[PDB]
Amino acid sequence: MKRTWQPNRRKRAKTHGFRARMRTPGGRKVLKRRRQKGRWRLTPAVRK
Amino acid sequence: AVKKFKPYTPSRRFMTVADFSEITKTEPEKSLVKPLKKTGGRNNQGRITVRFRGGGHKRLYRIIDFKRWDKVGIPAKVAAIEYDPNRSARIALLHYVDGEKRYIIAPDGLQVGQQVVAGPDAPIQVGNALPLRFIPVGTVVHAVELEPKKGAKLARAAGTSAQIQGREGDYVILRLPSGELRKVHGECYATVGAVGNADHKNIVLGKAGRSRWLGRRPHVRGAAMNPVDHPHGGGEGRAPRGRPPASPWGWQTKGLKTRKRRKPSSRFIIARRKK
RNA sequence: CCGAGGGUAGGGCCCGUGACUGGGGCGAAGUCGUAACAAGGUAGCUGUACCGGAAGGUGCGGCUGGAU
RNA sequence: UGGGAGAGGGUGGUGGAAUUCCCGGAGUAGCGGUGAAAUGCGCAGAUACCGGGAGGAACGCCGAUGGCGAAGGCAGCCACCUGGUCCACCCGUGACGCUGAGGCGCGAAAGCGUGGGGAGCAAACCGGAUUAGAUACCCGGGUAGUCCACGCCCUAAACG
RNA sequence: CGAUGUCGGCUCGUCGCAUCCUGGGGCUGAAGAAGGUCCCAAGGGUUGGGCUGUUCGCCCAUUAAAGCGGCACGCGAGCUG
RNA sequence: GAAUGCCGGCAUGAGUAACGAUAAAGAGGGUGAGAAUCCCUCUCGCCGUAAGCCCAAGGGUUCCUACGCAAUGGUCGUCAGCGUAGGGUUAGGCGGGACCUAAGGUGAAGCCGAAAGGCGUAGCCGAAGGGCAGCCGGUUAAUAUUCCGGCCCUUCCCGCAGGUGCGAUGGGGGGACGCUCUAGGCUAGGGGGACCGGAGCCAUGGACGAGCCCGGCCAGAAGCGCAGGGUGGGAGGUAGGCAAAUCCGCCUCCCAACAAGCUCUGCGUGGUGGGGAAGCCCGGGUGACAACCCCCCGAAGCCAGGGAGCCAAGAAAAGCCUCUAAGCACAACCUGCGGGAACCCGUACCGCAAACCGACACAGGUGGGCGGGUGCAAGAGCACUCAGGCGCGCGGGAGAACCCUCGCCAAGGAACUCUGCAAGUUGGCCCCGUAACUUCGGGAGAAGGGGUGCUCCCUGGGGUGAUGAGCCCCGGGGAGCCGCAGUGAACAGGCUCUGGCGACUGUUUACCAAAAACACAGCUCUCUGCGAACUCGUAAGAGGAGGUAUAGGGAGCGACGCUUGCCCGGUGCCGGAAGGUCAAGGGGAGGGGUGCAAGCCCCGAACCGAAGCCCCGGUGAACGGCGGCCGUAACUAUAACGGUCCUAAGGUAGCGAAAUUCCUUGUCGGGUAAGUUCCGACCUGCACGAAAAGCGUAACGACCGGAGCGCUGUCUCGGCGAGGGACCCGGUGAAAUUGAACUGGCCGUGAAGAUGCGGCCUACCCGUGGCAGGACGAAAAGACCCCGUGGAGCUUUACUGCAGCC
RNA sequence: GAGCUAGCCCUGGCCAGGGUGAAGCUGGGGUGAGACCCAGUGGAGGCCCGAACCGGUGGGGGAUGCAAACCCCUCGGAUGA
Ligand SMILES: [Mg+2]
Ligand SMILES: [Mg+2]
Ligand SMILES: [Mg+2]
Ligand SMILES: [Mg+2]
Ligand SMILES: [Mg+2]
Ligand SMILES: [Mg+2]
Ligand SMILES: [Mg+2]
Ligand SMILES: [Mg+2]
Ligand SMILES: [Mg+2]
Ligand SMILES: [Mg+2]
Ligand SMILES: [Mg+2]
Ligand SMILES: [Mg+2]
Ligand SMILES: [Mg+2]
Ligand SMILES: [Mg+2]
Ligand SMILES: [Mg+2]
Ligand SMILES: [Mg+2]
Ligand SMILES: [Mg+2]
Ligand SMILES: [Mg+2]
Ligand SMILES: [Mg+2]
Ligand SMILES: [Mg+2]
Ligand SMILES: [Mg+2]
Ligand SMILES: [Mg+2]
Ligand SMILES: [Mg+2]
Ligand SMILES: [Mg+2]
Ligand SMILES: [Mg+2]
Ligand SMILES: [Mg+2]
Ligand SMILES: [Mg+2]
Ligand SMILES: [Mg+2]
Ligand SMILES: [Mg+2]
Ligand SMILES: [Mg+2]
Ligand SMILES: [Mg+2]
Ligand SMILES: [Mg+2]
Ligand SMILES: [Mg+2]
Ligand SMILES: [Mg+2]
Ligand SMILES: [Mg+2]
Ligand SMILES: [Mg+2]
Ligand SMILES: [Mg+2]
Ligand SMILES: [Mg+2]
Ligand SMILES: [Mg+2]
Ligand SMILES: [Mg+2]
Ligand SMILES: [Mg+2]
Ligand SMILES: [Mg+2]
Ligand SMILES: [Mg+2]
Ligand SMILES: [Mg+2]
Ligand SMILES: [Mg+2]
Ligand SMILES: [Mg+2]
Ligand SMILES: [Mg+2]
Ligand SMILES: [Mg+2]
Ligand SMILES: [Mg+2]
Ligand SMILES: [Mg+2]
Ligand SMILES: [Mg+2]
Ligand SMILES: [Mg+2]
Ligand SMILES: [Mg+2]
Ligand SMILES: [Mg+2]
Ligand SMILES: [Mg+2]
Ligand SMILES: [Mg+2]
Ligand SMILES: [Mg+2]
Ligand SMILES: [Mg+2]
Ligand SMILES: [Mg+2]
Ligand SMILES: [Mg+2]
Ligand SMILES: [Mg+2]
Ligand SMILES: [Mg+2]
Ligand SMILES: [Mg+2]
Ligand SMILES: [Mg+2]
Ligand SMILES: [Mg+2]
Ligand SMILES: [Mg+2]
Ligand SMILES: [Mg+2]
Ligand SMILES: [Mg+2]
Ligand SMILES: [Mg+2]
Ligand SMILES: [Mg+2]
Ligand SMILES: [Mg+2]
Ligand SMILES: [Mg+2]
Ligand SMILES: [Mg+2]
Ligand SMILES: [Mg+2]
Ligand SMILES: [Mg+2]
Ligand SMILES: [Mg+2]
Ligand SMILES: [Mg+2]
Ligand SMILES: [Mg+2]
Ligand SMILES: [Mg+2]
Ligand SMILES: [Mg+2]
Ligand SMILES: [Mg+2]
Ligand SMILES: [Mg+2]
Ligand SMILES: [Mg+2]
Ligand SMILES: [Mg+2]
Ligand SMILES: [Mg+2]
Ligand SMILES: [Mg+2]
Ligand SMILES: [Mg+2]
Ligand SMILES: [Mg+2]
Ligand SMILES: [Mg+2]
Ligand SMILES: [Mg+2]
Ligand SMILES: [Mg+2]
Ligand SMILES: [Mg+2]
Ligand SMILES: [Mg+2]
Ligand SMILES: [Mg+2]
Ligand SMILES: [Mg+2]
Ligand SMILES: [Mg+2]
Ligand SMILES: [Mg+2]
Ligand SMILES: [Mg+2]
Ligand SMILES: [Mg+2]
Ligand SMILES: [Mg+2]
Ligand SMILES: [Mg+2]
Ligand SMILES: [Mg+2]
Ligand SMILES: [Mg+2]
Ligand SMILES: [Mg+2]
Ligand SMILES: [Mg+2]
Ligand SMILES: [Mg+2]
Ligand SMILES: [Mg+2]
Ligand SMILES: [Mg+2]
Ligand SMILES: [Mg+2]
Ligand SMILES: [Mg+2]
Ligand SMILES: [Mg+2]
Ligand SMILES: [Mg+2]
Ligand SMILES: [Mg+2]
Ligand SMILES: [Mg+2]
Ligand SMILES: [Mg+2]
Ligand SMILES: [Mg+2]
Ligand SMILES: [Mg+2]
Ligand SMILES: [Mg+2]
Ligand SMILES: [Mg+2]
Ligand SMILES: [Mg+2]
Ligand SMILES: [Mg+2]
Ligand SMILES: [Mg+2]
Ligand SMILES: [Mg+2]
Ligand SMILES: [Mg+2]
Ligand SMILES: [Mg+2]
Ligand SMILES: [Mg+2]
Ligand SMILES: [Mg+2]
Ligand SMILES: [Mg+2]
Ligand SMILES: [Mg+2]
Ligand SMILES: [Mg+2]
Ligand SMILES: [Mg+2]
Ligand SMILES: [Mg+2]
Ligand SMILES: [Mg+2]
Ligand SMILES: [Mg+2]
Ligand SMILES: [Mg+2]
Ligand SMILES: [Mg+2]
Ligand SMILES: [Mg+2]
Ligand SMILES: [Mg+2]
Ligand SMILES: [Mg+2]
Ligand SMILES: [Mg+2]
Ligand SMILES: [Mg+2]
Ligand SMILES: [Mg+2]
Ligand SMILES: [Mg+2]
Ligand SMILES: [Mg+2]
Ligand SMILES: [Mg+2]
Ligand SMILES: [Mg+2]
Ligand SMILES: [Mg+2]
Ligand SMILES: [Mg+2]
Ligand SMILES: [Mg+2]
Ligand SMILES: [Mg+2]
Ligand SMILES: [Mg+2]
Ligand SMILES: [Mg+2]
Ligand SMILES: [Mg+2]
Ligand SMILES: [Mg+2]
Ligand SMILES: [Mg+2]
Ligand SMILES: [Mg+2]
Ligand SMILES: [Mg+2]
Ligand SMILES: [Mg+2]
Ligand SMILES: [Mg+2]
Ligand SMILES: [Mg+2]
Ligand SMILES: [Mg+2]
Ligand SMILES: [Mg+2]
Ligand SMILES: [Mg+2]
Ligand SMILES: [Mg+2]
Ligand SMILES: [Mg+2]
Ligand SMILES: [Mg+2]
Ligand SMILES: [Mg+2]
Ligand SMILES: [Mg+2]
Ligand SMILES: [Mg+2]
Ligand SMILES: [Mg+2]
Ligand SMILES: [Mg+2]
Ligand SMILES: [Mg+2]
Ligand SMILES: [Mg+2]
Ligand SMILES: [Mg+2]
Ligand SMILES: [Mg+2]
Ligand SMILES: [Mg+2]
Ligand SMILES: [Mg+2]
Ligand SMILES: [Mg+2]
Ligand SMILES: [Mg+2]
Ligand SMILES: [Mg+2]
Ligand SMILES: [Mg+2]
Ligand SMILES: [Mg+2]
Ligand SMILES: [Mg+2]
Ligand SMILES: [Mg+2]
Ligand SMILES: [Mg+2]
Ligand SMILES: [Mg+2]
Ligand SMILES: [Mg+2]
Ligand SMILES: [Mg+2]
Ligand SMILES: [Mg+2]
Ligand SMILES: [Mg+2]
Ligand SMILES: [Mg+2]
Ligand SMILES: [Mg+2]
Ligand SMILES: [Mg+2]
Ligand SMILES: [Mg+2]
Ligand SMILES: [Mg+2]
Ligand SMILES: [Mg+2]
Ligand SMILES: [Mg+2]
Ligand SMILES: [Mg+2]
Ligand SMILES: [Mg+2]
Ligand SMILES: [Mg+2]
Ligand SMILES: [Mg+2]
Ligand SMILES: [Mg+2]
Ligand SMILES: [Mg+2]
Ligand SMILES: [Mg+2]
Ligand SMILES: [Mg+2]
Ligand SMILES: [Mg+2]
Ligand SMILES: [Mg+2]
Ligand SMILES: [Mg+2]
Ligand SMILES: [Mg+2]
Ligand SMILES: [Mg+2]
Ligand SMILES: [Mg+2]
Ligand SMILES: [Mg+2]
Ligand SMILES: [Mg+2]
Ligand SMILES: [Mg+2]
Ligand SMILES: [Mg+2]
Ligand SMILES: [Mg+2]
Ligand SMILES: [Mg+2]
Ligand SMILES: [Mg+2]
Ligand SMILES: [Mg+2]
Ligand SMILES: [Mg+2]
Ligand SMILES: [Mg+2]
Ligand SMILES: [Mg+2]
Ligand SMILES: [Mg+2]
Ligand SMILES: [Mg+2]
Ligand SMILES: [Mg+2]
Ligand SMILES: [Mg+2]
Ligand SMILES: [Mg+2]
Ligand SMILES: [Mg+2]
Ligand SMILES: [Mg+2]
Ligand SMILES: [Mg+2]
Ligand SMILES: [Mg+2]
Ligand SMILES: [Mg+2]
Ligand SMILES: [Mg+2]
Ligand SMILES: [Mg+2]
Ligand SMILES: [Mg+2]
Ligand SMILES: [Mg+2]
Ligand SMILES: [Mg+2]
Ligand SMILES: [Mg+2]
Ligand SMILES: [Mg+2]
Ligand SMILES: [Mg+2]
Ligand SMILES: [Mg+2]
Ligand SMILES: [Mg+2]
Ligand SMILES: [Mg+2]
Ligand SMILES: [Mg+2]
Ligand SMILES: [Mg+2]
Ligand SMILES: [Mg+2]
Ligand SMILES: [Mg+2]
Ligand SMILES: [Mg+2]
Ligand SMILES: [Mg+2]
Ligand SMILES: [Mg+2]
Ligand SMILES: [Mg+2]
Ligand SMILES: [Mg+2]
Ligand SMILES: [Mg+2]
Ligand SMILES: [Mg+2]
Ligand SMILES: [Mg+2]
Ligand SMILES: [Mg+2]
Ligand SMILES: [Mg+2]
Ligand SMILES: [Mg+2]
Ligand SMILES: [Mg+2]
Ligand SMILES: [Mg+2]
Ligand SMILES: [Mg+2]
Ligand SMILES: [Mg+2]
Ligand SMILES: [Mg+2]
Ligand SMILES: [Mg+2]
Ligand SMILES: [Mg+2]
């Protein structure tokens, strides 16, 4: 049956991407947090 | 007159359509249409603010001339009578001898190929527009402005009119379609005659399908909902109202007057509506 | 081949019969009131409509086959 | 052919008296209603009076025992459209006539459907009285309806 | 109550005997035939349908008879629902 | 040593279940240490509106080749989407960008918010919409509209020639549009040929033949031809298209108009370039100088922006054309031609799937295009079959019980059961025929019945041609033939009578309820005069609505028919400038503290002072409500009638043991051999009742009752048969659960149901197939119930606040 | 977090084949003119039958599943809300 993950590169980049996070206070905190934690990827990898 | 159907489907048994008889032109003037931005009831926050809207037929908005004092003295010929999906009345295309082209809402009795005009000097004839202080008492009028030069606001729907009742100072007394007696500034414009397509009210939509074509989504009763939703929600089995009939927001909905009492226009409203 | 008729299926007409129900006739030795005949105590009658335990009343229009 | 009388019919206009409501003035202790009363209305300012405004229905005198129409039925005044009918001339046609089963049309009121209008009136209804009682007659209220349009109903003491 | 699946039905039985029938008896208001009532007796037998979820019960047609009870109101790691 | 503790390790169940569609396999020949499993050949089966092909997502090297087999692969493996290595993706024309806009997003100006931030006409961004120039063939192990070949084309730059008032982000035209039906002519695609080309075949009784088998085309500038799309021309006037205008619009005059012309696309043709079968010889060679022609069928595609009808009335912006303005008019633009210039990213491969979403090589899910042939009335249905692709990554035997899916059945035929649940029956097409009732449409495929193949003969009309032949389409009438049977296989309603509820088509609890629930046209109440009411937001700002009372919000009711009675005392809502109560504030009689004082400071009465409440009235399709007792008539019975208590008023019409009736299986009637259900009646209605509508109603319903006919393995009452499992051998090998176990019956006892205690009885040790009575068997720290001064949703005339409003 | 699901907005796309035969239109009958009747034409509809596509009615299977909602048969809608 049709499941929940329906990958879509535009939707992905436009919702979780770097420029999407950077435009809002909540989004920058995500990046400040994930940089402070030392994550290798601040944002989901999208093929583009 | 309105058109009935033979009962060859259960819905055709009651469905009735406007006869579309006064229509002489099946396409709008390309220069006078612009895209109607469909809302679905949603406001600029994306929130529904008027329930059960959307999904009706696509429409182009025909620009209507609700000023007319724009072009005082410049007569025009009634070139055509058209269908407008954005309102109940029909619309008439006017060709101004100026060369300009404008839409007015079609009065009752407007005939293609007639002259109309606007101003202090216009004759008192169907389709002409004048300030109120120069329309004779008793003549029925439509497309009445409310304040000088702010646009026609009253008596715009199919079959409706307002009646001049008398002059008092800078003001005139009108009987609005609702039976309200209201003063209106005499320099407000107006158009002699009644709005046409009076048989609009006798249409029988006939089936749930028709309402949907109009952008009207199905209305659902509070009595059909649950307590989180509505005051009338819940109850085991069917339930009477069990409280004074209320809206989904709690306010009472049988009799509760809602106009603001301290509104400055109270000074100008003489007698509240009838009926 | 036709064919009495038998069989299947569906219809039309009529007669008898039916729990129950509707009024009608007659009977009178009852209960209720008194609607009509006198101006019958609200003149009568009338078609229709609404109503009332009942006769009946009232509204709308009509007729005189209504006393003074 | 030339004339006549008429509320005959249809449509659209408009005129005044009166009723009711609303606005302003003025004024105060009751009004209204009945056989007599009461309900009702009234000091939260009624009724009576003056001015202004809105709205609907019906047209006083003329009006008569009159006039018109096949009947039902038709009544302010104006115009348009239109019917029947009478007279005088004795011009035209030449028995073309009379009746009329069926059919078709018209058909008061009440009632119906869709819409509109709604002043007065008033089935139903509510109250007051009357009464032995009074689901009545009388009184105070009151919704359909009564009015307009279109479509039905097809009845009558539709009677001379 | 860190769960002992709850009505009825179906299937499969098994047991008690206060015995419905069949076997054996005593008494009878037992002439006979038919019954009545109590005693012995549990080996076997104890039907098919209409109604209702029904148990039970009534009803139809029979029958030698159409018995009553226990087995977690026998049986849902056997079925039904 | 226990915490259903935490982490790790290893047991048990167990060589057990299972190895993932029942589309299916057999043999030979190779390779190799090893072969049911890799490769090759022959035979067999399965898909073929796919299980074939192409494209977009998504995936990201899975592609190709060599070499490997530890692990991955449900077995095996020499194979592979696996390991190592090397190779592979080529564009001015394909898609996206250097073009345009849509919702939306962002946002100069501007507005708003404690901060963060929210808005916001212009503009910008934003596509699978608009726009714009490439087709056929060949080639590689692997790319191709990209390389190559052939033939076309686009833009930009520069130059030449001719031409013109040139010139734009500005004005205008155009771009530019729906649904349904549809004409003409083409093409894609397909069928046939006795005609063209072809390697060969003659079997096994016949056939050297109008024999079989195979194939008989593709792209193509200009020109031409055929079919269509689009557009009137001139003059004059001009105050409108926020400047200008010769353009557009408006008026008028002239001619032309269903023509033609001008312009535009489709199709055909076309110099030229290609392709090219069966068969057989090791993807290649040959066939072959292959032929490449005719007839019929024929689009949903094309001409296209065609046509007609209809109401629900159907994007934008740019490219383009025209107009002018500054400007500039040795420039600039247009037209032709020539040379030059032409960037960035994608391109492999899987793509209904073993490469995407589902933890898996997972019977599930995934948008667009092509999707051949024959027969069955048609078709994308069904059967078989082409091209192409597969036989589903465990096998070999056996021939039990039992399970699944499937086939048949004597006599009976619903006796089954909660229920005909299930399964039968019926079944397409053509013809005959068809009831109550009805809103006149329906009900209707009602019901019911007849025909159905093949052969010969006569024959009617149509399509294409030509009017004919040929082909193809739709018929008609005779005479015959075979079988158990002619929609001979596959796909394809059982029917009727009657009652309840809902008018109807629709909608719903994704994953236990599809309904009588929701919705629905329609009915009524009610709010709102426009900066509307109402809704979201602190606000700005939005929606409502670019709407205006025939409109919009809220509420109930629910097509339609006939209807919708009484009660306004309580609550709600509406109306009411009187009166009563009433907060801050105003007012300050009077009283107090302090100072020697003037003064400072504090309390404080009458009186004035809103909404609200109280008071008066209205209001039911507003919340809601709609009685009890006694008596009375030629027999009894009952009470039309009188009386009386109470109420705000005492339930009208219509219906009633009902989706409502406790007593109840009420009573009576019908159906039945028999009817707690069903239908029809009655009415002392425990406890109907009129828009939480009342009573009906044709049609409709995978709704829920009741009955009958047809037909049946539902049953009496079972039997046999088939395949897939179960069973046995080879390969791989789980699970929950498990204090440990050396784990029998009875009658007792025991915390009251004991393998484990007492007494007695029975019992050699250990397995395999089976059955489920026990281990109060497993699973889940019971959902019921209660308890906890535990939680959370909901309600209100509980309390107390808040927003909102006055 | 609306890449599942619900609703709306913008822009595209899809629905084989068959049956029923409304208005209108023409002709004819009819009338003083009409209403209206018959025939042909026509092609309407939350119309009918049925694939795709969308559903999920009843039964059966599955139940440490092929599958944390599947499979088989049957069944609803399929120009429309
Ligand atoms: Mg998706
Ligand atoms: Mg992904
Ligand atoms: Mg994407
Ligand atoms: Mg996206
Ligand atoms: Mg982003
Ligand atoms: Mg990480
Ligand atoms: Mg790193
Ligand atoms: Mg991040
Ligand atoms: Mg009209
Ligand atoms: Mg109709
Ligand atoms: Mg019609
Ligand atoms: Mg009609
Ligand atoms: Mg109907
Ligand atoms: Mg019409
Ligand atoms: Mg019209
Ligand atoms: Mg435009
Ligand atoms: Mg607009
Ligand atoms: Mg908007
Ligand atoms: Mg926005
Ligand atoms: Mg936002
Ligand atoms: Mg929303
Ligand atoms: Mg709303
Ligand atoms: Mg809405
Ligand atoms: Mg719309
Ligand atoms: Mg209109
Ligand atoms: Mg209309
Ligand atoms: Mg309506
Ligand atoms: Mg509505
Ligand atoms: Mg609703
Ligand atoms: Mg609910
Ligand atoms: Mg909520
Ligand atoms: Mg709440
Ligand atoms: Mg609430
Ligand atoms: Mg409630
Ligand atoms: Mg309740
Ligand atoms: Mg409820
Ligand atoms: Mg209830
Ligand atoms: Mg409920
Ligand atoms: Mg409810
Ligand atoms: Mg309900
Ligand atoms: Mg309630
Ligand atoms: Mg209620
Ligand atoms: Mg209540
Ligand atoms: Mg104002
Ligand atoms: Mg015989
Ligand atoms: Mg008398
Ligand atoms: Mg009398
Ligand atoms: Mg009398
Ligand atoms: Mg009485
Ligand atoms: Mg009366
Ligand atoms: Mg008379
Ligand atoms: Mg008189
Ligand atoms: Mg003479
Ligand atoms: Mg007659
Ligand atoms: Mg009459
Ligand atoms: Mg009348
Ligand atoms: Mg009436
Ligand atoms: Mg009135
Ligand atoms: Mg009395
Ligand atoms: Mg009434
Ligand atoms: Mg009425
Ligand atoms: Mg008379
Ligand atoms: Mg327990
Ligand atoms: Mg446990
Ligand atoms: Mg347990
Ligand atoms: Mg004897
Ligand atoms: Mg004895
Ligand atoms: Mg015995
Ligand atoms: Mg025994
Ligand atoms: Mg029983
Ligand atoms: Mg029991
Ligand atoms: Mg019982
Ligand atoms: Mg009994
Ligand atoms: Mg016997
Ligand atoms: Mg015996
Ligand atoms: Mg027992
Ligand atoms: Mg017990
Ligand atoms: Mg018990
Ligand atoms: Mg038990
Ligand atoms: Mg049991
Ligand atoms: Mg069970
Ligand atoms: Mg049980
Ligand atoms: Mg068991
Ligand atoms: Mg059961
Ligand atoms: Mg149950
Ligand atoms: Mg311990
Ligand atoms: Mg454990
Ligand atoms: Mg554990
Ligand atoms: Mg542990
Ligand atoms: Mg652990
Ligand atoms: Mg061990
Ligand atoms: Mg075992
Ligand atoms: Mg498995
Ligand atoms: Mg398996
Ligand atoms: Mg199978
Ligand atoms: Mg096999
Ligand atoms: Mg092998
Ligand atoms: Mg091997
Ligand atoms: Mg091989
Ligand atoms: Mg095929
Ligand atoms: Mg991946
Ligand atoms: Mg490749
Ligand atoms: Mg590779
Ligand atoms: Mg390996
Ligand atoms: Mg290996
Ligand atoms: Mg290795
Ligand atoms: Mg492995
Ligand atoms: Mg696997
Ligand atoms: Mg090797
Ligand atoms: Mg592999
Ligand atoms: Mg290489
Ligand atoms: Mg190229
Ligand atoms: Mg560039
Ligand atoms: Mg742009
Ligand atoms: Mg694009
Ligand atoms: Mg390559
Ligand atoms: Mg080209
Ligand atoms: Mg030029
Ligand atoms: Mg120029
Ligand atoms: Mg330009
Ligand atoms: Mg447009
Ligand atoms: Mg478009
Ligand atoms: Mg459509
Ligand atoms: Mg063909
Ligand atoms: Mg041609
Ligand atoms: Mg000009
Ligand atoms: Mg070749
Ligand atoms: Mg050669
Ligand atoms: Mg040759
Ligand atoms: Mg098509
Ligand atoms: Mg067109
Ligand atoms: Mg319309
Ligand atoms: Mg259009
Ligand atoms: Mg736009
Ligand atoms: Mg200049
Ligand atoms: Mg560049
Ligand atoms: Mg690149
Ligand atoms: Mg490529
Ligand atoms: Mg693959
Ligand atoms: Mg699939
Ligand atoms: Mg696909
Ligand atoms: Mg994979
Ligand atoms: Mg999964
Ligand atoms: Mg998982
Ligand atoms: Mg596999
Ligand atoms: Mg799969
Ligand atoms: Mg093909
Ligand atoms: Mg067939
Ligand atoms: Mg067929
Ligand atoms: Mg099919
Ligand atoms: Mg084939
Ligand atoms: Mg296989
Ligand atoms: Mg397999
Ligand atoms: Mg075996
Ligand atoms: Mg049998
Ligand atoms: Mg039978
Ligand atoms: Mg039988
Ligand atoms: Mg049954
Ligand atoms: Mg069958
Ligand atoms: Mg069949
Ligand atoms: Mg019948
Ligand atoms: Mg038939
Ligand atoms: Mg029927
Ligand atoms: Mg044959
Ligand atoms: Mg056969
Ligand atoms: Mg088959
Ligand atoms: Mg069928
Ligand atoms: Mg029936
Ligand atoms: Mg009902
Ligand atoms: Mg329902
Ligand atoms: Mg329904
Ligand atoms: Mg109904
Ligand atoms: Mg419905
Ligand atoms: Mg439907
Ligand atoms: Mg629902
Ligand atoms: Mg659920
Ligand atoms: Mg569910
Ligand atoms: Mg769930
Ligand atoms: Mg759920
Ligand atoms: Mg459900
Ligand atoms: Mg359903
Ligand atoms: Mg509903
Ligand atoms: Mg209604
Ligand atoms: Mg708010
Ligand atoms: Mg705003
Ligand atoms: Mg707005
Ligand atoms: Mg707006
Ligand atoms: Mg509006
Ligand atoms: Mg309904
Ligand atoms: Mg509803
Ligand atoms: Mg009826
Ligand atoms: Mg009463
Ligand atoms: Mg009340
Ligand atoms: Mg009240
Ligand atoms: Mg209350
Ligand atoms: Mg006061
Ligand atoms: Mg003082
Ligand atoms: Mg009412
Ligand atoms: Mg009450
Ligand atoms: Mg109520
Ligand atoms: Mg009652
Ligand atoms: Mg009863
Ligand atoms: Mg009932
Ligand atoms: Mg009840
Ligand atoms: Mg009870
Ligand atoms: Mg009962
Ligand atoms: Mg009971
Ligand atoms: Mg009984
Ligand atoms: Mg009987
Ligand atoms: Mg029953
Ligand atoms: Mg009784
Ligand atoms: Mg009820
Ligand atoms: Mg309700
Ligand atoms: Mg109810
Ligand atoms: Mg119908
Ligand atoms: Mg239904
Ligand atoms: Mg249903
Ligand atoms: Mg069987
Ligand atoms: Mg067999
Ligand atoms: Mg077998
Ligand atoms: Mg087998
Ligand atoms: Mg077998
Ligand atoms: Mg031991
Ligand atoms: Mg124990
Ligand atoms: Mg024991
Ligand atoms: Mg023991
Ligand atoms: Mg022990
Ligand atoms: Mg001991
Ligand atoms: Mg012991
Ligand atoms: Mg023993
Ligand atoms: Mg066991
Ligand atoms: Mg077992
Ligand atoms: Mg056990
Ligand atoms: Mg044990
Ligand atoms: Mg147990
Ligand atoms: Mg057990
Ligand atoms: Mg469990
Ligand atoms: Mg716990
Ligand atoms: Mg517990
Ligand atoms: Mg518990
Ligand atoms: Mg629990
Ligand atoms: Mg408890
Ligand atoms: Mg407490
Ligand atoms: Mg405590
Ligand atoms: Mg709480
Ligand atoms: Mg408010
Ligand atoms: Mg679109
Ligand atoms: Mg379709
Ligand atoms: Mg036809
Ligand atoms: Mg037409
Ligand atoms: Mg349909
Ligand atoms: Mg259909
Ligand atoms: Mg589904
Ligand atoms: Mg299902
Ligand atoms: Mg079934
Ligand atoms: Mg089964
Ligand atoms: Mg099952
Ligand atoms: Mg499950
Ligand atoms: Mg399935
Ligand atoms: Mg299936
Ligand atoms: Mg089906
Ligand atoms: Mg269908
Ligand atoms: Mg269809
Ligand atoms: Mg259809
Ligand atoms: Mg539909």
